[PDB]
Amino acid sequence: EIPDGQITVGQRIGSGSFGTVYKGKWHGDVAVKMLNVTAPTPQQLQAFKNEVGVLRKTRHVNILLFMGYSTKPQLAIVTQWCEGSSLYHHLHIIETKFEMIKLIDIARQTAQGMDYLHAKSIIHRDLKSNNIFLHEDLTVKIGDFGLATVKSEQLSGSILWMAPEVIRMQDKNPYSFQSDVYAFGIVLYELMTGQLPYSNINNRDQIIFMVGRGYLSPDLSKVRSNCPKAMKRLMAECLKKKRDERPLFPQILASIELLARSLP
Amino acid sequence: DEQQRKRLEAFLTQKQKVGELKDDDFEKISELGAGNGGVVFKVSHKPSGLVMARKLIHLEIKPAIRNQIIRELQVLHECNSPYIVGFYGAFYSDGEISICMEHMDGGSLDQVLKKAGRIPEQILGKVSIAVIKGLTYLREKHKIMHRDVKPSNILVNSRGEIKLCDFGVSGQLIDSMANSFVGTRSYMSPERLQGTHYSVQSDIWSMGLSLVEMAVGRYPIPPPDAKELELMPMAIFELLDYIVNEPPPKLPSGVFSLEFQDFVNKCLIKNPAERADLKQLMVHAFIKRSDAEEVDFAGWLCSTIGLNQ
Ligand SMILES: Nc1ncnc2c1ncn2[C@@H]1O[C@H](COP(=O)(O)OP(=O)(O)CP(=O)(O)O)[C@@H](O)[C@H]1O
Ligand SMILES: Nc1ncnc2c1ncn2[C@@H]1O[C@H](COP(=O)(O)OP(=O)(O)CP(=O)(O)O)[C@@H](O)[C@H]1O
Ligand SMILES: [Mg+2]
Ligand SMILES: [Mg+2]
Repeated sequence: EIPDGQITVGQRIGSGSFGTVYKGKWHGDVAVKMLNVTAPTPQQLQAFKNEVGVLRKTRHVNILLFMGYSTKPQLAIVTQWCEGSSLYHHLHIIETKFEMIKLIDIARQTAQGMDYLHAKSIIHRDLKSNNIFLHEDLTVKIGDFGLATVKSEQLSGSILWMAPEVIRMQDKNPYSFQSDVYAFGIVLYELMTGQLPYSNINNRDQIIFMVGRGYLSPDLSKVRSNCPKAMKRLMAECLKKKRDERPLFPQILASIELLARSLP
Repeated sequence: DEQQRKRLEAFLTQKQKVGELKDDDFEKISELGAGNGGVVFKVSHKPSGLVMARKLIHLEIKPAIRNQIIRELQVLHECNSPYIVGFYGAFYSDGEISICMEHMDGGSLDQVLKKAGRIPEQILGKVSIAVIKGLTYLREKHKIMHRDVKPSNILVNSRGEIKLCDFGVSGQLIDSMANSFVGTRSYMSPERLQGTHYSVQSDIWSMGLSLVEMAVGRYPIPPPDAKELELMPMAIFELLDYIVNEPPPKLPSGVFSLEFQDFVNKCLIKNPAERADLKQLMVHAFIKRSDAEEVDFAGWLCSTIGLNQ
């Protein structure tokens, strides 16, 4: 489970909400990520060991496999490189124009991966379009899932995909299956508007406070005109402020597939 | 004043000799610190020989929007003032936006505050004057707000100078920064948090909240317990709900001037309309009390870090 200096490290790629990733060499094309958390209390390290254990086993075609963790150079995690661009890059940097069937498809495969993860009782906890890659522009690979111990509670990264209860940080643990379902709804918002939520608000603390207290939610009028009605209803169901009202991925997958059948 | 005209001009001349900024022309000297999204380095510009500070922002954004940001930062070339950090240039290269500004060997008041424990009211007087004068210059002559007033945004140097930096000249930059990089605390007015735009009122609140903190050496939301006030956390949603729902911070009873307590109180009232304005603060009694005073701010700063000047 724990490698020891065997690994090679390469070009700096960039840094996210809980680590810095570089292209590496644990074998052909691995992707290694030095975690922000670096002084692990032994109580924290134990939970990390067991979480990596649960993560080693996860194999699914819409999921990027997690290979191991190295502590000795620096506490790092190691995962497969992904030649494709992330979904955030396609939508929001290069503005890839897709047609509705492929957007629905991307939604479907994401839902397949999330349903596999919830089937194995893994809360993603960091679902963003930043963490969905389009492999060779065809398959979907979800990454950066699990690892609850490394993310410590303070928020970090982008607020945009966090549910109200995640933003409040008032429950024992606010992250649940339905938190993932909320994040996934923001990703559906992304797919169906080509746009991030709250494009009209440039005050980050305003967004945090107002979606925290249920005063602000995505503007669903900005969904594009060829968006199926069923898809828009599903989006709205995923984004309910109260977590108990959101659906679980088994019925989300059902919904999306039965939707995708009845297309032109 | 005589001396602002002198020093400002000198900056403009050795800015005239800088020319066009290119990445290969900078050598890294040392690290000045990092924020939520930016990193700052003390660098040497070889063709001119100047030493400056280079902020580097790494954003994942449409190239159209990045070129918009660069165009809008170009406005900094005309925001020249003794209360505004000197600006040399801004450009894009190797995935990074670079903002080149004059180096301030005092650093920010955020760090100074860590090194001094508390900052005396005497010194906060001169600081308040510098910030009010800067916000005023921004508003009167460029119709632009700061939008991010806080001690990490107030820079000082060993020549006694106090200057503002990181003010909102590029809205695209703000809205980019908004889509990532959560922080852990906030200096955001209660009117802005609820989506109200009452202009320059937002920056006055922020300054007030700054003052309290540097006066006591603690970010004042929430107020300290009676046992922790003796010595003279919250996730960010709780902080914001506290700023919105509960009454504003306050200075301690006797340890501070009555005029200073009144100044911060008028800065911190939660109604943006009855809160003090720039022209009112400018003539507040603590402000005149402090402008009459003759302090050795350069020497005080140096004593708080290093050698006297
Ligand atoms: N297995 C992987 N393969 C290729 N690139 C990866 C990768 N994992 C991360 N990256 C890329 O490295 C850069 C930073 O990684 P990181 O995941 O930390 O940022 P991020 O935008 O995904 C926010 P988060 O930390 O919440 O996942 C990103 O550009 C990301 O797309
Ligand atoms: N012209 C300048 N001269 C000297 N030091 C500077 C400087 N500009 C910035 N710095 C230093 O870099 C540090 C970090 O700068 P930056 O503005 O990116 O983050 P910040 O400290 O303002 C917190 P945030 O990112 O939340 O706004 C500042 O505290 C300051 O000490
Ligand atoms: Mg990621
Ligand atoms: Mg700053």
